[PDB]
Amino acid sequence: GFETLVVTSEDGITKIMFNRPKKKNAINTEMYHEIMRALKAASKDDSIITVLTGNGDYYSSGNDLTNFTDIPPGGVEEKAKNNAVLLREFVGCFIDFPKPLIAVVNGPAVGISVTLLGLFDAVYASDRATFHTPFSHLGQSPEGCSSYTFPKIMSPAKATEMLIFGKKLTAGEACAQGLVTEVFPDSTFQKEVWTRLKAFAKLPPNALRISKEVIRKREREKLHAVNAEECNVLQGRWLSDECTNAVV
Amino acid sequence: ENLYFQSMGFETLVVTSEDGITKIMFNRPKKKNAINTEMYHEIMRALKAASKDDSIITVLTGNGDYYSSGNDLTNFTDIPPGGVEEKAKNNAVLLREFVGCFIDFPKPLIAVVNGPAVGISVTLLGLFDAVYASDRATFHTPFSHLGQSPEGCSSYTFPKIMSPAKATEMLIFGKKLTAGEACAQGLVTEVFPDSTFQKEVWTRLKAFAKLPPNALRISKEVIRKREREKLHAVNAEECNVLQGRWLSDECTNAVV
Amino acid sequence: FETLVVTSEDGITKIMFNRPKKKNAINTEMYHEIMRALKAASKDDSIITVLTGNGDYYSSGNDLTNEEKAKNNAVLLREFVGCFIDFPKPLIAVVNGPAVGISVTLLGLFDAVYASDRATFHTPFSHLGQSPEGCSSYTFPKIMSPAKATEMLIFGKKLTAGEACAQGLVTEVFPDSTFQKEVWTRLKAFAKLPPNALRISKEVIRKREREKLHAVNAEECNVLQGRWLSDECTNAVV
Ligand SMILES: [Cl-]
Ligand SMILES: [Cl-]
Ligand SMILES: [Cl-]
Repeated sequence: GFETLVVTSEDGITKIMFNRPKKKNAINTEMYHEIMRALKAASKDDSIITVLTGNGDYYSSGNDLTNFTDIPPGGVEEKAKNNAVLLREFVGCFIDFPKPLIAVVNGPAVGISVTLLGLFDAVYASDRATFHTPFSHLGQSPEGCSSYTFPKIMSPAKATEMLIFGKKLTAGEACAQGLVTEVFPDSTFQKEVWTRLKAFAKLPPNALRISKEVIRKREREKLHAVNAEECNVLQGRWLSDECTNAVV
Repeated sequence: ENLYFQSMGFETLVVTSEDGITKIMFNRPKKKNAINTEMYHEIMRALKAASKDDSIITVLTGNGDYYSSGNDLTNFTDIPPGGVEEKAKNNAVLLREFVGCFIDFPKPLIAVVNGPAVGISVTLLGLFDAVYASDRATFHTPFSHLGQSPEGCSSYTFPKIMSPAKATEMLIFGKKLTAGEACAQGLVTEVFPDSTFQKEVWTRLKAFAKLPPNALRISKEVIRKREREKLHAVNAEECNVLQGRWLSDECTNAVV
Repeated sequence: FETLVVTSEDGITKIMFNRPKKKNAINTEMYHEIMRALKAASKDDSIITVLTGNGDYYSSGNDLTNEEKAKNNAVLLREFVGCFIDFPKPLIAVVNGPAVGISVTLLGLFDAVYASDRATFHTPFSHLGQSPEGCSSYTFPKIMSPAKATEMLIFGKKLTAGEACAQGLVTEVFPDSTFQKEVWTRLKAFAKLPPNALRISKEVIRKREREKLHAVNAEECNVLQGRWLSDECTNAVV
């Protein structure tokens, strides 16, 4: 039983739903932990496929900034390391996920919830979805392996505008630039998507798991290495002059 | 060894060389150019020949309405005295050797896709230098439907070429693409209307052949050399995995 | 600067090719001046750095008014390219018009690239009996896809800005009349962003790739030095 997610599994599909609609599905410390437990569970269950999606109008507003409790006794420094270790571990869960992993993007997405899409196997989006990684505005560096994946996926010219200059994309833009697999009209979104997924689940289980493994195994060591770099850099930025300023 | 004069004769292929262009055509139109065991061998000999001849450029293309229906499933003779196990190793070794011929081909290599393409015939496009398609061409790699894993180096090339989000739908979930879709996703260089296809393409290729031969060969060599070791590794991994799949519960089932 | 105009304003260093009479062709001096200009912009107080051409042209590429000669040019080219590999701040191309040769290939190392609709991109190395450079042998296949990079690098096709944008070289295209306006507005905004964040973001993206790119550059230059001494290259130059 989870406090920030709703996890179901049926028809060979495990469905992980973000469930803090009141906060636009902001990811707080607890949800970081719960999403890992959930993914650990889905990796071992009898699902063919695993899906992430958001409850309500938002996919996710990304990392919850109420995580500025700042209360740890060891002040910013302890907090920054702890967050960095947590972030590393969290991203690693996506790098290692052995079964097909699919994002059903119901609405706007932000931050870590967008950068992790670079590690998904497919990504289906409503037309009222948008994609935004404004790390620079907050005096921060990129994460979720996006420093590596996004230039390869989008081309460097297009990735820059999004990661460095913090541009916001529409779903059509994100689909054209290779983040998003396909876009559907919002009124028919859920229907068209789940139909498609129900079909995919009827395909030969081990062929799907093994196909992905052949695609992903050789790249995981690189991605882990990117993740580690990204998180050390970020731990610095969190201690920074500019980051502190920028958050306001 | 394998020098030939104007044209080399084969049972499943037509191989000509003219205007500094060697042209390898699949010739089992009756079977939608399905690639049987013999054609695997013949395509290798043909490539070995084109690598050594005086062509500037090399082309693959199909005879008739199809580019290729991919691997011929009449290759379910199953007759080898050693059963499925011997058959599965033998096919793995062959596939490895075959794919490697594409990895190592030293001159510009171009696919002229006259019509539908399937399976190994599509995955190898990730190793071509250019790929020109008729609008009635389609591209399909349904390995999962057959309980199989990816090959042709597509496990590595297709995510880099198409982006993971787009490669997945084609390799894992077996979607079929139109030539417009394949062009947009980077597999295909360009699409032409079917009625003017042959004309526009061969004009373009006759021009390219007039370019400085060694510049072309060396340009490609600079682009390709550093990546061959990796591709050969991918190919080996893919074929070991596939050998397992061919022995599988699911694959056997899925084929029927 | 004899061949360039270098200004720095609003946290933006702007390096303009200035040989409009020669379609901004890049001669032996400009190679050196561009290096000094970058070394400067890397150290100054600009947030961003921009290249652009004066007049109608971005650059006609290496000025053909240019054994000892072939090694010297190889060493220079290697050193020049490296300056683009190593540039630590955001680096942006404002392509006012036609671009050619080295001036295009380097775009693979830029962070963003904005183009007027009367810009075109052309790398006809094969026509001149030459091999690729600017790290394009590595970057262009990855950016465009092998099937699209080949037609441009090996077969020397010329692209429109729309085509280049679709294939990933170019960030965006603007109508020529509004080009300068729209771009500089956009750049002025970017400059207002947190300076260190921007620098460090790029550093995280680029650092791990630099060693590779430098190796590519070296390999490209040794090959090219051979081509410069070639049967075919001499001929082709006519
Ligand atoms: Cl965190
Ligand atoms: Cl086979
Ligand atoms: Cl030079």
